Amino acid sequence: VLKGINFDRSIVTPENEASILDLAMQNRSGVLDGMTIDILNTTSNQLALFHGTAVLQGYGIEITRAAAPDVLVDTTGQSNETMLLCLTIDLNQVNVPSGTVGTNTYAVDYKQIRLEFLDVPTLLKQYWRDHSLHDLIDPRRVISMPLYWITFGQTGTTPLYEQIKSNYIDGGNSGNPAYGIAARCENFNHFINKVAVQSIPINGVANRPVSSTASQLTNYKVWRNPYLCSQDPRDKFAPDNLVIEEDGIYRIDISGSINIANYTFPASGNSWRVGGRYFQIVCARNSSANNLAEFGAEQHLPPSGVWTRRVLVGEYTAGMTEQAFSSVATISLFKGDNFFLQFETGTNTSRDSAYNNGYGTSGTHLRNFSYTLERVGDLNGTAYYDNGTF
Amino acid sequence: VLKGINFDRSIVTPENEASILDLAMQNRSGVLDGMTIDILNTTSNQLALFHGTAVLQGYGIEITRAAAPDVLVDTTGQSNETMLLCLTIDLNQVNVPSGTVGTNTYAVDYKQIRLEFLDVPTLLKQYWRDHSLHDLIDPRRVISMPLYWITFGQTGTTPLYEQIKSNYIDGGNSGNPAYGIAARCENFNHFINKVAVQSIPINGVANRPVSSTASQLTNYKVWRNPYLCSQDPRDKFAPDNLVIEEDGIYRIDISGSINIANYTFPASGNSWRVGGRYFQIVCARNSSANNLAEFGAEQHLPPSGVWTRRVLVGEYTAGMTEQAFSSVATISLFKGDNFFLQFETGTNTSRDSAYNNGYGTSGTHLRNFSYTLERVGDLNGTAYYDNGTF
Amino acid sequence: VLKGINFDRSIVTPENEASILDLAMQNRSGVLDGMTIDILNTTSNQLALFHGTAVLQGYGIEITRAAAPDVLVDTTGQSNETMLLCLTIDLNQVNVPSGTVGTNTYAVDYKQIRLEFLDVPTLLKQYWRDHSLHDLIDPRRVISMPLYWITFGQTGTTPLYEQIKSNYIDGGNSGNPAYGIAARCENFNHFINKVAVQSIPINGVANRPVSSTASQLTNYKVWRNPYLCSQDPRDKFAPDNLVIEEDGIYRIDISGSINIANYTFPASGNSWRVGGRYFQIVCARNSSANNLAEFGAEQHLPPSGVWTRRVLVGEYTAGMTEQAFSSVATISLFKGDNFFLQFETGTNTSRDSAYNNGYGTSGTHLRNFSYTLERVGDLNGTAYYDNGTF
Ligand SMILES: CC(=O)N[C@@H]1[C@@H](O)[C@H](O)[C@@H](CO)O[C@@H]1O
Ligand SMILES: CC(=O)N[C@@H]1[C@@H](O)[C@H](O)[C@@H](CO)O[C@@H]1O
Ligand SMILES: CC(=O)N[C@@H]1[C@@H](O)[C@H](O)[C@@H](CO)O[C@@H]1O
Ligand SMILES: CC(=O)N[C@@H]1[C@@H](O)[C@H](O)[C@@H](CO)O[C@H]1O
Ligand SMILES: CC(=O)N[C@@H]1[C@@H](O)[C@H](O)[C@@H](CO)O[C@H]1O
Ligand SMILES: CC(=O)N[C@@H]1[C@@H](O)[C@H](O)[C@@H](CO)O[C@H]1O
Ligand SMILES: [Zn+2]
Ligand SMILES: [Zn+2]
Ligand SMILES: [Zn+2]
Ligand SMILES: [Zn+2]
Ligand SMILES: [Zn+2]
Ligand SMILES: [Zn+2]
Ligand SMILES: [Zn+2]
Repeated sequence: VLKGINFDRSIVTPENEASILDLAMQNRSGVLDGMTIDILNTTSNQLALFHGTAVLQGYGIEITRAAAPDVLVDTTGQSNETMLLCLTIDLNQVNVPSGTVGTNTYAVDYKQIRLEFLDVPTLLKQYWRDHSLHDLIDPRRVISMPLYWITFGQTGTTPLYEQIKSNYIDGGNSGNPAYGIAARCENFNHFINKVAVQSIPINGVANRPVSSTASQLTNYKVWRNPYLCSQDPRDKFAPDNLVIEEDGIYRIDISGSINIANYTFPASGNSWRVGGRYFQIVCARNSSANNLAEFGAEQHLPPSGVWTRRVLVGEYTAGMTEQAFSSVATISLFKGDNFFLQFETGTNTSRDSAYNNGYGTSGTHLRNFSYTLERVGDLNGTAYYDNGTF
Repeated sequence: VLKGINFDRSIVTPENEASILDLAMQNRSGVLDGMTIDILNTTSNQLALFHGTAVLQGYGIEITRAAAPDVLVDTTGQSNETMLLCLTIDLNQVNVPSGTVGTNTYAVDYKQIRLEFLDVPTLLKQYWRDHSLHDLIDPRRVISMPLYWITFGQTGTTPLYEQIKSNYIDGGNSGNPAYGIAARCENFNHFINKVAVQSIPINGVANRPVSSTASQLTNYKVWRNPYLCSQDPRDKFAPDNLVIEEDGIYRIDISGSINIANYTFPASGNSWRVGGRYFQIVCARNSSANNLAEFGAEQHLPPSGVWTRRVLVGEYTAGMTEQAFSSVATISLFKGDNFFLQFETGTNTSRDSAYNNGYGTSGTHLRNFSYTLERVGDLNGTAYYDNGTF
Repeated sequence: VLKGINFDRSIVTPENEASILDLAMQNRSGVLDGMTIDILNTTSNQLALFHGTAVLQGYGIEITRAAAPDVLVDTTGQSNETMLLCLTIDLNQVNVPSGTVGTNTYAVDYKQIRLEFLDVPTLLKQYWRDHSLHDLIDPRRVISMPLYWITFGQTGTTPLYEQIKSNYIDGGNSGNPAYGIAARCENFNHFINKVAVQSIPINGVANRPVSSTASQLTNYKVWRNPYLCSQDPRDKFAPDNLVIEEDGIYRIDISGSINIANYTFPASGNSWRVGGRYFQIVCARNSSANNLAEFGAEQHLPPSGVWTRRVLVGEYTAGMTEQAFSSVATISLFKGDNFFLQFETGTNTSRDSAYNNGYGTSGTHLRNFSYTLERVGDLNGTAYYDNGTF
């Protein structure tokens, strides 16, 4: 029959308002405030956390403050292991109320909520990002959110910790928690290597032209939303590749210029004309490597016929010292994918190459280059096949 | 007086939490999951639907599963007619509770909710997209959401069906249901016809240059959000025009290049100089044709002085074989409008035309062309006059 | 201990569902409908307002309609003063219920809600944009929203009024109230002054080339979201500068062309070659002037090392009459900042300048220029340092 949830005679239940809050959170779970480690109250038998608020699949969880320590987690028996400190909801448990709403003594022992240590495979099997209490096909009764990597040493020592920032709704994303900017950078200058195909380093280090003969590796300002993307964990690809953490339709914006651009000089033999040199800037996705996503999670497989390379800018050098470009595209990206940008040109400097024979500031380079990568759409349901291949 | 809705002494009512959920849905109604046709349980007297959840102006509606058929709709008396299967809320009806919250026997016969067949004019007069239960000026008591076009044949046959995808929040738009991408495509190549003004086909078929003498009509990947736009229903305009289904401020992104671009060759007579040829890429809106929107709904009239054409790219060919371009603009668009892109240049190939005299790959063409159209703002209230004219 | 807010045994309270609605409003407070001044029912002793709905930090407030006047505010004692008409929540007050939910006589005198006159410093000390009832560090019990500037004259006269549009969620922003477009314009043409550095007027008046010898100040269509930005209040900077009203990561899109672009003519002395002229289009932020934000509010100080200028387009003129450009960047902006766009080139017209020696349509100018400024991210928490410097 046709059931009303929110109507005059309806009883509005707890799964109901939690389903509403989840919708209001754009189906994102995470710590809204606090819940960071309290090292001062952390011993070799206990792990302390500060007060705060989290939302886990629409269920509001609070660590209350008083007097500190705001909360204590038992670390007895944990040694020489890397574990995940998790906030878990277990709907098989019973919340025990006591006292009364008549006197001012009503309290609940929320046994459905736990702060616990899990290993990586156990967390993954019940991770909120892959499984749901509200799921249609495979509904779960137990769901977790990892807060910290906790590395326990020998018996009698305090452990080492690393915050799981993808699970904290810290800042930059309030209002649109599941979307917004994935990555962005300030303008940078990057020397073009004398090769046909090369990646443009988008992870905060560029090969900056500094003199007429030299370039040097130089940091530039970059930001990444850890919920959406991360720098590649393999050092070979760390300067260039992002790992996508969340499926979706993403917008890629690029702008900059090609400085000291090569071209065939106008001479009597070519009827005093500039001989343009072809170049292209491409964005690329690659999913050949599995388990690149956070916790080594299984990648989300793309639909059959998915794109791998897309031309953002494709043209010839125009005979000017510096030529600007700009491009905006929407592209599908999948959890576990690598994403990168490439500069492509010919290798014959006297015939087809956009680059010259110089080095540093005397050599062809990208100048004032910047990008923004933003999540603008999801790939749930039918969108996976209809929108996911490009 | 000043009334509190959510305060300590307030009674939080059913219209209240439904007004809250509607706000949380960005004022969009639609099926959240399931509610698709069940052909196996569909006869000549009954129409079956699978279980699911919908939100209609903040009211949560559920079709419950058990044992199937999840729900049955009486089709007796319906023959040789095209009807709309609708989910309707009727606040004039009474929801009948039975049993008690003390025993575990509390139930409700939700007479305020109906699954019914309506003709197009009846649905339009009570369509959620144009009328509201929460409306300020004209509050309604009955509101509907169309789910399927149902075409009944002769008495004794099962009917034909077509899903109304604009009313299903399927995928791509979760989190931002009333906004996001309206249309997008992968890069395509399109031959420039030897005319002053022509539309660029944005609907999935381009005239692709394939040889030195020929081009051929070729499909390219395209996606449209049916809630925001649709391909023009008239075959004359189907390759080029979109029909806007929702008022708003939209962002249009375009990028690509003009390949085999024409220019006056540098000769002794012109002092060995390239004679550039002017071209422009424009986006256009046209509202002369009424009833192009879904169901033949009345178009939303634009404010006095509304734009019709906007230059995205306006420049000269630079003497290169291929020249890239990019542009981003925000534009106002109205339900019922046609939206299209045009390429504009002179017609004299030896004087003012950006195109040459060649055909296929030897002729001037758009290369690596793509676009994204996205809804970024609404046109409610004062914005209609202040933001709606451009 | 671990407390559940939304669980089976939880009591869902009034601060709770107000915290939920605030989250659903993207932490924006404002009038959702009505609440505009009623001049017909306004005397020298009373100020009338029409019915409507507002949300103040998740608390729903309603002015009920009946018979009008929908509400009356006592103006006795107010004279020769500019005041702010404010809607205030005071949690120190007691809401007085009467009657019963058994009979149909339950009513509340909401003493926690006031419509009052405050001076600018008092409103600022309890303004919802800077302080919160739900605040972590400094929780408040009293919070206000300014609705109108009210200027009272001599005793016996009706006052003058000006709506505070930043506090009305009127239109353009429903669905994403705290984000969306900040400013946008239609295409305009603007004469380039014969100077090294100049601002591009983004506030609705351009110096339009009209003849071969003259340009004239001409209005063009522009829109600003008053919640996000405003035209500079100082006349010296009014044609060019925006004042940012809300911290965040903003997206700036620009497009247009440089028409009648200057270049060194190809002659036998330069081997029949175009001598390109460097130019750049930059966006800029400046926070040297305090109190530019609405009500003269204190500016939000940017993190150490914040950017001030960013190149959007940097290249040489290519020897064409008209050359197009486009650029998209994300930038951090702070409440109280000035934001503007600049055109930068050399001043020697025979050597390094992108501009020529002509005037009006015979002189170098921006053609088909437009922009969109959009709020795309916040700068709360860690994002302030990680994302706020660029
Ligand atoms: C299995 C493996 O290491 N594959 C890598 C892939 O991860 C990476 O994205 C790509 C970059 O060009 O190179 C290889 O394909
Ligand atoms: C009444 C009618 O058919 N008008 C059409 C309009 O629908 C369409 O948008 C336009 C395309 O250029 O051509 C005409 O104006
Ligand atoms: C204190 C003062 O008036 N400073 C102004 C600043 O407000 C403005 O943004 C800038 C524009 O270039 O000029 C000055 O710096
Ligand atoms: C041919 C090519 O693209 N080579 C890239 C190189 O530019 C990049 O620096 C390196 C690390 O990402 O990976 C290679 O695959
Ligand atoms: C002069 C002009 O713009 N002609 C267009 C044509 O390019 C387009 O293919 C056709 C169908 O959309 O409609 C015409 O109006
Ligand atoms: C050198 C420079 O940038 N001058 C600008 C000028 O172009 C602008 O018209 C005026 C008002 O905004 O402010 C000046 O600072
Ligand atoms: Zn649910
Ligand atoms: Zn996953
Ligand atoms: Zn956006
Ligand atoms: Zn309502
Ligand atoms: Zn309509
Ligand atoms: Zn709160
Ligand atoms: Zn402030």
